[PDB]
Amino acid sequence: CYLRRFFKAKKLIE
Amino acid sequence: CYLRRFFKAKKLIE
Amino acid sequence: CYLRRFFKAKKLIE
Amino acid sequence: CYLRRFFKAKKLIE
Repeated sequence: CYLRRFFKAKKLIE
Repeated sequence: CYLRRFFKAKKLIE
Repeated sequence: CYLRRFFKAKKLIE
Repeated sequence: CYLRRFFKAKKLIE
């Protein structure tokens, strides 16, 4: 339930 | 003006 | 450089 | 599992 949070920022730099 | 949005996911897994 | 991080959660519940 | 995401914006303006 945190990926959405850790990823939401990842997609911004991937 | 974005690191905050990106790092915000870093502190979540550091 | 933060409103983005404030109104973002807003639209999600407005 | 989103409140944390929605609220995280709340404490930022309360």
